[PDB]
Amino acid sequence: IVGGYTCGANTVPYQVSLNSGYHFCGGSLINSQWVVSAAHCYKSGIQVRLGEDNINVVEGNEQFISASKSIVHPSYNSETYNNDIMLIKLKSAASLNSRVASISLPTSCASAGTQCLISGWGNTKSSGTSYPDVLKCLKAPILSDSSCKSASSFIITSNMFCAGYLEGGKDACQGDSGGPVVCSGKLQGIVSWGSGCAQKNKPGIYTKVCNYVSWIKQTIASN
Ligand SMILES: CC(C)(C)OC[C@@H](NS(=O)(=O)Cc1ccccc1)C(=O)NCC(=O)NCc1ccc(C(=N)N)cc1
Ligand SMILES: [Ca+2]
Repeated sequence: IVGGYTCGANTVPYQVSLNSGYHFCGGSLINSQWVVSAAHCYKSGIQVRLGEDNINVVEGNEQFISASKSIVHPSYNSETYNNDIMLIKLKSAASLNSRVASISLPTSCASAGTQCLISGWGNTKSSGTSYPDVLKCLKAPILSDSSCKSASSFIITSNMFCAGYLEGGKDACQGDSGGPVVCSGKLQGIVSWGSGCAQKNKPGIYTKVCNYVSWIKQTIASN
């Protein structure tokens, strides 16, 4: 997260870190057994880490749980990142508490201008690299597709939205991949892609979660 702030320990209790020897992606706890992340975060040997603040120190509120199944969306396109969403089933149920909590899925999509909270342990610099050990947060509005497309020249599919600031300075970044965009208490976005970080006219692009709720529900019912 570039141009954000230190969240405070366990203030984003649905935020998970995916670990394969090191933190490599975020994710969001959606019930005691399931995490939503980005399809581009898929790999074998994922351990889900819940209740994290400092990812390098055991502070006492963590739960580390192996993935039993990973399910990349059937239509994920790794060339364009269309349908950039994956479900991870935990080997055992998380013990839900004030620091390890689920976030609700949307009933309806969010409109342009809606303010959201984006979080993660990704790079905090627009130029060069520094990786924070504690969770960082950013407030950002959803942008209209038309303003986003005209400013950036990006192709925005129906399954993507832009959020952030066209003036630059505030954005998600590498290492925030898979993490939540929460708006009015609903998981509306997943950190997906962009061009650099926090650059003028290059806002962040997010998987449009509301389009996937039927898939998520059916998948959970059958797995
Ligand atoms: C067109 C597509 C195949 C999707 O790839 C575009 C690619 N853009 S990039 O400019 O390579 C992403 C990047 C940004 C900073 C350092 C290194 C890489 C990209 O974003 N690749 C995936 C990726 O790196 N995702 C992480 C990410 C998270 C947030 C942001 C952001 N909001 N600015 C950008 C990339
Ligand atoms: Ca920790």
